Order: sequence, then structure tokens, then C-alpha cells
Amino acid sequence: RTIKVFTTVDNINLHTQVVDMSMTYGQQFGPTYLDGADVTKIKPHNSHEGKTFYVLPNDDTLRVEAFEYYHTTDPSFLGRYMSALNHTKKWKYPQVNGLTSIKWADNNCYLATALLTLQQIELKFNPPALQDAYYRARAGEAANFCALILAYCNKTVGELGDVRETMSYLFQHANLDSCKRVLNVVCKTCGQQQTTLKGVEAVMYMGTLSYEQFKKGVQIPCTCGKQATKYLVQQESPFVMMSAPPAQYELKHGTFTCASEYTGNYQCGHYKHITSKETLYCIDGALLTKSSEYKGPITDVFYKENSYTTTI
Amino acid sequence: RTIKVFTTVDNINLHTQVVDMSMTYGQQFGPTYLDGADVTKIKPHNSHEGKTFYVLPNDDTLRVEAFEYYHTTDPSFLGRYMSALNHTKKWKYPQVNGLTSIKWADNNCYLATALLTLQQIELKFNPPALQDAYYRARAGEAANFCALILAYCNKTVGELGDVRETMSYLFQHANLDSCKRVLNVVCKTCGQQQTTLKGVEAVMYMGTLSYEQFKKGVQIPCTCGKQATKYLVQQESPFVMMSAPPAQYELKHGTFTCASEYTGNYQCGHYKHITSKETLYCIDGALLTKSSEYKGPITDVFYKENSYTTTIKPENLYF
Ligand SMILES: [Cl-]
Ligand SMILES: [Zn+2]
Repeated sequence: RTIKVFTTVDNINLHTQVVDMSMTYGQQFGPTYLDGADVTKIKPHNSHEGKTFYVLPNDDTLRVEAFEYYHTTDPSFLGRYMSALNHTKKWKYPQVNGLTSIKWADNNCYLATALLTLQQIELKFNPPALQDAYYRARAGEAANFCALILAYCNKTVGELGDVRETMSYLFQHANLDSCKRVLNVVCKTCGQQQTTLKGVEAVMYMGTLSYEQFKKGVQIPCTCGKQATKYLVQQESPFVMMSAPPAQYELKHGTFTCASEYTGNYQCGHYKHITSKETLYCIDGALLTKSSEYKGPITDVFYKENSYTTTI
Repeated sequence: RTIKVFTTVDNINLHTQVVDMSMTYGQQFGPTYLDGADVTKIKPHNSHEGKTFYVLPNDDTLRVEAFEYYHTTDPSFLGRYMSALNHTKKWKYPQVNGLTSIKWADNNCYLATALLTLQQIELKFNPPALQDAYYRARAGEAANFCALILAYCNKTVGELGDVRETMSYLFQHANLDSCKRVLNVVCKTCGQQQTTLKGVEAVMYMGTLSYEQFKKGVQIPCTCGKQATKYLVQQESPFVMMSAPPAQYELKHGTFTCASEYTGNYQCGHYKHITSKETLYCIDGALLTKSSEYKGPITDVFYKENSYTTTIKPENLYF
């Protein structure tokens, strides 16, 4: 009438639990999962002896273990993660030019170019759940990592994601504390004004795709009301993310790390990934295409960096 | 000869230009608009001097200004926004019971009840374009606000629209991040199954018009012969939107804030706005009608809210 099972929220700290065989797992634990499979509606079987089941945090011990692994206090995070994992566990994660991509399914193209981008930039995540899942994503088992991204971004499978918003969500769970960016906006109604940015804001800019033009100076509307020019004074980061509203942009080999292109119907479009190696490669899910240059509606371009100091 | 004019993409940053009267505006600016009207193939007049013209974001600086004002990156937005403005500026926006409505034109009835609804629920738009246009609409100048709605929804003037679909796009451009909804699904085999929604999904529901029935519990499908009950556990929002397919529904004074009624089918129909004050007012364009109760094919009901926590104990759910 009883079996011994183990319940967990992080698959690290296991918890011995006795369950009645006449009552389902849902009546005893609430929502319960056995390796991504929903077993809430199922009564415990003989073959479930000693197996490990995923459950939701419903006491002090499970909530603190879920907080130390996922770095979140959201009580619904694990459920939204299990809901996405039920789909991401079915996706194909082929190795494309040494990078782990995703075959297209349920508008996951923004997740693919984000996953392909993360494998080319230096970035260390703070939540242990994100670190462990990314390491496995490198090996072609990205089901846990994609379900975590969807949970952290609070997006469901099938929704159109934004690469810039997605990376921004991931950067806020990454160790970018030591990153620093120094900017200076020149004009005439103000003259000069220098600001310093730290963390996530130091590695992202919206308005220009060219990292070189960001150093030469871009024109922005300043509240002063003049022909204001913003230029990069100092950059201390392992990478930079340049983003802009989509227009026709020319990518050349060796001048960047990787980029993202957005095409199709704008409300519900499609993302592609362009990476720079010995030449330019376009990764569209599992499809690989190589060319010397690339012309298209680019939205995000990533560049490598260590320490920049302007000479102007 | 030459005249001086201003170009812009947001009507905030005005870029001075000198145009020759021998060539069209298109040859000098690209696609150009004057208060919504396409003047691309029109040559400048002497009376055009000093006027402000809309152009398409054809450089990086213009695309930055459009994104900071409209909060969109769709390159087709400004053109579609101007195409609608050339129609919405000719609409009449009457004031009905202290609320700005719209006179019937181009099937704008769905825009009218949405506009009247936005004047009664606590909502804060993120794009500065929507904030500015809303405040002008509250006064009586809703041409820009209506044109922005059509552009943000990818609907053209004349097309019959959906209020529930329209509010979704507008809520998507509003700060609903501190809005939370906790639900509970109770199946005899599944036990309890709680879920938490945030943002737009925390203030919209499709299945029932009654906020009380949502709290009492509604029947949702589990299998072809087995159903389960879903009820609201926790709601943190200034309002909620209860939507359901059109059905005869008794609206009573004091139980709701405002509601939308729809007569017709998928292909063609008409919207009316019901609002609760000291009594029920049916606003149909410029028409005003007063009645104690109201029965009709209601499709959307809006309720005020601040913080709600259920008093249901799940073991007693079916009592
Ligand atoms: Cl109408
Ligand atoms: Zn109508």
C-alpha cells in the first residue's frame, strides 16, 4: 500500500517520501513529474520504487533549495519550467559547425540564435541551474537550458521572443559586475556630459550595429535640443552587444563575432544566425550556409572586447 | 525657389530642411506625409513653408527616435500610422457622459468602446506616443490615439476589429508587470494544481463574463468525458477583463465598471459600449441611452480591482 520514493526540486537534494498507492501523486504531492513527464494524474506503481520525482516547492525546505539552485523566489518558476521542458525535451539539438543549434519548432528560432550566440561569447551565469544547463547545452542536450530561458523570460513555447530582450534577461543572471562603459555626449546646448555604466547596461546599446561607428560617434536626440553626438570613451567587457531597429546591413568576415537577422511578417517573424569564422556562416536551425559577406535586416551584432580606450 | 520646412518621425525632434518647389517631396525626402496625407508625389507650395512633415525612418538617428517614441521596430509602422491618421483626423469625437467617444465611421465601433474603456480603467502606457495621444483623447482629440491603435494592431481603416484582440495589443504596451494572478485547477485525480500568471495574461480571461463566477469556479475540459474546476485564488491588478463569446447577459448597475456588446457574426457586426455610473448608460457612437438594467449579447466586461484573495478551502470546492 506504500512505496518509498524520492522527491526533489533541483535533482541534487533528494527527500525520502512514503506515498499511498491508492492515491495519485497529485493528491499527495500536488503536481509531480517523472523525468519531464507529468505524473500528477497517476497512482504510484510498483516500478516507481526508489525513483526520483520532481515536485513543486510547498514547504520551507523545498523553497530554500529551489532558491539556491534557480536564484528565484517566484513560486511558479518550477511549474513554468516543467511546462516548457515538456516541449523542449522533444526538440532536436544538432551540432552545426561545432555549435549546438535547434531544429525549428514552435517559433524557437530566437532561442536558437540566442543559444548559438551564448556559445561564442564569454559569459558565466550565477544561478547553478543556468550553469549546469548551459554546459549540457554545449554537448547537444539543451532541453533543460531552453526551458530555463523560457521560464526566466516568462515566455511560453510558441510565443515570439525578442533576441535583445532575451539576452538582456540572461545577462541579468550573469556575472557582469566588473563590466564598465564610459560614454560622452557632446553638443552645444550642453557642451559636454560624461556618464558611466556598469553591469548589463555596459554591454548593450540600442541604435547602432557598428561597433566602430559607436567609437567614432553617433547622433542621438538629447533633451538639450541640439545636434548631439554620443561616442564611446572607455569599454571594459569581454564582449559588446550592438542592436538597432532592423534595416539592410552589411556583415563582413572577421569584423564581428556573430549576429542575428529578423525576416518575415514582423508580428510573427523568423530569426537567423550569422557567425564569423574562416568565413561567414548562416545557421537557420539545422541549415548551414556559407558566404564571404551577408546583406540583410540585421538586428543584433556581437563583438569581442577586453579593454578599449578612445584616442580622440 | 526654395522654402524651409521641418521633417520628423515623432513630432518631437524637428529636423530643419530646405526644399525646392520644382521637385516633389518624394524626390527630396522619400515618402512624406502632411498630417496623415501622402504628399510624396506633391510639389511644395508657398503655404507649406514652416509646416512639419512626417518622413520614414530612413537613417539610424530617425530609427532611434521612432523606437524611443513608438516603442516599435517595425519599419512599416509610421506609414501605416499616417495612413490611418488621414482617416481618423476626419472622424468626429463626441463627448458622451464626460467620456470621449467616436461617431460611426469605417466600422470604428470597436475602437470607440475600447477608447471609452481606457477612460475608465487604471492603465499606464509605456510608449510616449500612446501617453501623449491618450491625454489628447481624454480631452477630445482622439485622432492620433485611434490611428496609433490601428497601427499597433496592424488593422487598416474600415476593417471590423475585435475589442478583446485590440486590448491585448494595448495591454502589451502598458506597464502590467506588477499584475499577478494565481489560479487553481481541482481534479479528483490531479488533486490541486496552482498556476501563476503575470502581465497581460494576469488581467485577461476568455471563458466567462462574470468575475464572481470566476471566483466561484468554472468548468474546464480535462478529457472528452472528464472535466475539472478552475477558480481564482489571488488577483493583484487595478482591473480585470472578463471575455466570453457573445451571449445574452444581464448587466446590473454597480456590479461592473464598463462592458462591450457585440451583435453580428465573425464576418460583420457592430459594437456598443455599456458603462456603470449612477445608472447604466449605453453609448453607441454619439447616441446615449439610459436604463436600470441591460440585457444583450455581451462579449467583454471590465471590473475594478486592487487585491483579492480567495476564501475557498479546496476540499469544500463542490459544496
Ligand atoms: Cl461603426
Ligand atoms: Zn460598428
